[PDB]
Amino acid sequence: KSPDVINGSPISQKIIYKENERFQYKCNMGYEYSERGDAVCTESGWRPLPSCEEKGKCGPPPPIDNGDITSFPLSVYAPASSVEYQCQNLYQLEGNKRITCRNGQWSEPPKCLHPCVISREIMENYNIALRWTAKQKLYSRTGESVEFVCKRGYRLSSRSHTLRTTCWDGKLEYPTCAK
Amino acid sequence: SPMYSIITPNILRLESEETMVLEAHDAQGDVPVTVTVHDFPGKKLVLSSEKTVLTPATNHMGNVTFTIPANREFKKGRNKFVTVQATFGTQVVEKVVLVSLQSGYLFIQTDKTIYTPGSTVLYRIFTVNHKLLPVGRTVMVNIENPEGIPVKQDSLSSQNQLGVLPLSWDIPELVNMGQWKIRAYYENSPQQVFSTEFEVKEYVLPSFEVIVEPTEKFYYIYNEKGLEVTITARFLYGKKVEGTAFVIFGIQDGEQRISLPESLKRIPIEDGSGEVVLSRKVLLDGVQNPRAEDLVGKSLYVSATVILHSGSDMVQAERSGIPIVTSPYQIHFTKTPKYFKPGMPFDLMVFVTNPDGSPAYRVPVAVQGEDTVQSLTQGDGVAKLSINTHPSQKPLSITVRTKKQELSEAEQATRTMQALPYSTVGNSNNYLHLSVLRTELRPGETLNVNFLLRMDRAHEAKIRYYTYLIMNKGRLLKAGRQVREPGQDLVVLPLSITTDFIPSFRLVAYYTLIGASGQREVVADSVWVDVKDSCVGSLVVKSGQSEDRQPVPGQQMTLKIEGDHGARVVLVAVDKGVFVLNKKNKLTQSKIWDVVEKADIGCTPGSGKDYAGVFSDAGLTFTSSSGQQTAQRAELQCPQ
Amino acid sequence: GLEKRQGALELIKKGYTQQLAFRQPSSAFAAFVKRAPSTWLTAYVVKVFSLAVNLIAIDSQVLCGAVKWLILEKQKPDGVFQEDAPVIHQEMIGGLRNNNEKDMALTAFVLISLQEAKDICEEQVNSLPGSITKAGDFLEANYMNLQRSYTVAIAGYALAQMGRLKGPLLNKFLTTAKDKNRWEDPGKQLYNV
Ligand SMILES: *[C@@H]1O[C@H](CO)[C@@H](O[C@@H]2O[C@H](CO)[C@@H](O[C@@H]3O[C@H](CO[C@@H]4O[C@H](CO)[C@@H](O)[C@H](O)[C@@H]4O)[C@@H](O)[C@H](O[C@@H]4O[C@H](CO)[C@@H](O)[C@H](O)[C@@H]4O)[C@@H]3O)[C@H](O)[C@H]2NC(C)=O)[C@H](O)[C@H]1NC(C)=O
Ligand SMILES: [Ca+2]
Repeated sequence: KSPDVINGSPISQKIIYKENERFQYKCNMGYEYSERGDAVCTESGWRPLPSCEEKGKCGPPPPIDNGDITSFPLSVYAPASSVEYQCQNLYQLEGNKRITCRNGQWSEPPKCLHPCVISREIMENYNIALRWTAKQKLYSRTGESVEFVCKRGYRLSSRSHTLRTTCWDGKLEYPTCAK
Repeated sequence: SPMYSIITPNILRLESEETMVLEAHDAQGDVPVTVTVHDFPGKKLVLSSEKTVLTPATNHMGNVTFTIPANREFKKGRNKFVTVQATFGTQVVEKVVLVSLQSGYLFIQTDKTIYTPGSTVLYRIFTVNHKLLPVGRTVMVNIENPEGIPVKQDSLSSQNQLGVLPLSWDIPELVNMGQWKIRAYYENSPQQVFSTEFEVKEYVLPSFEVIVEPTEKFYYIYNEKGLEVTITARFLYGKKVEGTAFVIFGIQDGEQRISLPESLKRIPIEDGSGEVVLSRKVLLDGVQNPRAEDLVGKSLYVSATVILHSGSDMVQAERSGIPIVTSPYQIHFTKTPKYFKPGMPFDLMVFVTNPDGSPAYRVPVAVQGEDTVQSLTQGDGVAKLSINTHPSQKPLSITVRTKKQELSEAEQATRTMQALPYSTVGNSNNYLHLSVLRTELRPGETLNVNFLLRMDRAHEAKIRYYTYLIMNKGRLLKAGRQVREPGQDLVVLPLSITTDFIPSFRLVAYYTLIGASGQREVVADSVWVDVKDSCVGSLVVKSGQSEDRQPVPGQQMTLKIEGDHGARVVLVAVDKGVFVLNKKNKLTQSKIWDVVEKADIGCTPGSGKDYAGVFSDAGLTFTSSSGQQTAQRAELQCPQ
Repeated sequence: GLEKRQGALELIKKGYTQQLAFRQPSSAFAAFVKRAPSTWLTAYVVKVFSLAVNLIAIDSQVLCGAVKWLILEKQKPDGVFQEDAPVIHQEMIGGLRNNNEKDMALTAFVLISLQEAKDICEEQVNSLPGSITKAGDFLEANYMNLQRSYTVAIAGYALAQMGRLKGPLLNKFLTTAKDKNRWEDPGKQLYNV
């Protein structure tokens, strides 16, 4: 079961623990950990006894895709509390970054926009090179404007998309050069 | 300025009650103390956790009694340790203590010593703890053939059996002769294996006993009279024996026996007694060495065969291990401390024995150069020699000789020992000496413990009390304080000796102060005191009837058994013919106390090279908050 | 010596406390408070601290915060870690020094540091498993194009913790060991150990 640490409050929100699961806890003001600061569930019970020595509310915020909150998650949030989100690198956040707890429910969370591939097989099948010198890299964040040109001997076709294209959530319009 | 100190036995045993004494010297008010014992090094479980308070009414001295369960957590294999953590207020004092796997003691008693193929072996296993008190545990028993292969295992319980476990094992008709063994061990301690042997052989009772008894317990190599031996033959019911005896002698060298055919004699056994002399000439002619000095160190054995005139019974008996010596005695310093206090009286426990190892009674002993210091051995062959040491750092070398009058100087026994100066803290020359009159001490008396102090007078008034501890059977029996007034050099402690001191106890006392360069100093001293080996209670079996009434085959008899109230007594009646054939592995009281003393954690007669050596050598671990502590002990066995 | 372990513990506590002074507000780590946070150094602090939770009191917010940092910042969409502020001591990284297959090696290192702190930082960081999976995807795809024994070794252990080291990948892990007992490559011997 979830141990009742004296002069302290748990960090993890889980109540039932299987074997070898760790139980994180922190000590209250004026106290600190004694030896081990966590507890492990073994057959005879918790091996490290959680001890501390002398020196309408909402639930957890909803998880998003390719992102996470900036603070540390809590089991219960007091009313009028607010957390913020942030996407991974080269991802673009779309929507309200901050959500607020009101009357046991959160506000609408944002999403994360997917960047694009600059595929090497597509570049060779369309006969285009980056034209800003590079080995690779410089990859299309959602909203970034890439550019290419044709190879030496090809030209843009009649209805080929512009050489300067912008990626939008995992979709990229590659130019094409024929003849 | 305040110093917190803990003392715990050198080695901690499982399922045994262990005491811990807590002191807060130079402190005021109440000191909350919480003692926790954890495993080493992981601290997965809290093996014990007790609390106490050190109040000024108790002179800031308390104890914590705890029993460590034999948890399934401990793993031949590596040695196991525990962390002892004492918390006084803010301060915490920890010590890493060695753990012994011995759970307690197991004693095996077989009804007989030798058995015929087909018979049943009846044996009882007594299951006690380190206090010899009956306990209820699970015991593993292994029956082992002379070859060594275990042939029958079992796992039984001692619960509701009052510490006595009655078992039996049937011997097959077709069986291998020789020395069989029973091997038992507690379930919790598979490393502590107790054993007893019993011979299996085809035999018949001899109906009488033959006794080969030499005049002396040895043979002086320059005695022209030779070894005179008296043969005493008597029936198992008392009456003497008339017959004829064939006696023959031999020389034993280690394990090589050389019979002397020329020494063979046929003598009449008249009135149950006969005499036969091995002449010195035959002895020298028998061995192929003219130099008699080479026979010294070897032994003689005598074999006698007595045949009744009726020719219906014959008994062969032997008496071996008769050392050929040049001195009737042998001096040992195995009971005398090997550390002295310069300037204070140094006590020596001389141990004079006969060539066969038995104690020697009334033997004059003295120190070379000090004819005044001449003492007499007691009934246990232990004499006390007190000398006066000069204040010095020179190794005190003692040579003790026997001064038995009427014995020439060439035959007097001699032995040489050496003692080292008790090194003090910062060469402060602060010494403590505990002395006790060496004499057979018995339960129910009182021993005066003399605390004698020697130190400079500049800090003698600060010493207001001594801390004394008693070690018995490998556990702390009693701890207390001894009030000492400024100016008094010697104070007397009336120590009441009860049955809890059997067979022996160590008294280690120490005092602490702040001296010299404002350094915290501890000075200690210990002494070993022997007690008259006996039972804790009593058990006597005597005749419960009139001694005009003679025992007759089949006749009812009354047996008077007088012992402790509520005790469960187990009995056995054995024919003395059995003991005429084999008298080994017999359960006595002396053997029980022998086993107990061999599982002792002390390794010295007394004292040590420093204040930590006194505690370590007396089986104790001292650890103060200021940092003064004893070195670690990682050896279950004492140092050689 | 049983008594020495206490002082040995004191040093670890001391070191941990001393390392807290360089924890940037982003729950990252760098040689100096003003210096830009290093990817490899933050991952290495996770490593040591994850193996030390059984010895002294390690705060979960510190360890788990560093993990959440590496995932949201130093993680590319393909899934591979990039060190944006190289450590000043290039001799404390071992085999990643001057390594050409830096992407594969650095990915394996940071990933292993994540999987060692999984059981500890699974409640607070909710994005941990997906990132472990993302790192694992890149290592699996370009594992066979390895050449350096070191990279094959470190990526093999990074994949064995997931059970994703089978087939031709497992074959390459076993055949790169010369004499069937060592993963050796021309250069410093410390890299081969
Ligand atoms: C650890 O520390 C404890 C502290 O209590 C020590 O226990 C002392 O041990 C004494 C052994 O010598 C015991 O004294 C005995 O007490 C008998 C009374 O029995 C008590 O019954 C109560 C039940 O209410 C129990 O709780 C107690 O534990 C006792 O069993 C007395 O008949 C008898 O004598 C007394 O002490 C002196 C002796 O000179 C008399 O002057 C006094 O008037 C009184 O009659 C007997 O000696 C007792 O358990 C206890 N005594 C005291 C004073 O605390 C442990 O011995 C310590 N253990 C170690 C290893 O150091
Ligand atoms: Ca004795």
